[PDB]
Amino acid sequence: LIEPARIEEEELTLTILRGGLGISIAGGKGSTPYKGDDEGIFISRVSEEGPAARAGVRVGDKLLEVNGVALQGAEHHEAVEALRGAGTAVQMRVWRER
Amino acid sequence: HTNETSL
Repeated sequence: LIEPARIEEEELTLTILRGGLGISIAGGKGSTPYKGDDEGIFISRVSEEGPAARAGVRVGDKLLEVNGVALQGAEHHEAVEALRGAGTAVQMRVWRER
Repeated sequence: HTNETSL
């Protein structure tokens, strides 16, 4: 008896179609961190069966990129303005760990 | 409380 094959970490490109997106982001450079000392932007809440939950967004995902804007080592307002437009779709690369 | 923003 043994542990199965499991994904330790990954980088996901996800497409979210939407009045809101269904996420709450937390953290950023200059804000109280979300996990450990990593000051990245993370997904802290996913609306139940919202457009982001249908996209596969998971709680704790780190925002690496939004609509081509690299949000690595970015400030909180930098990711909010990159996600507040969201006319109809947002494409974000995320870092998932376990 | 640690700076969450709803979207």
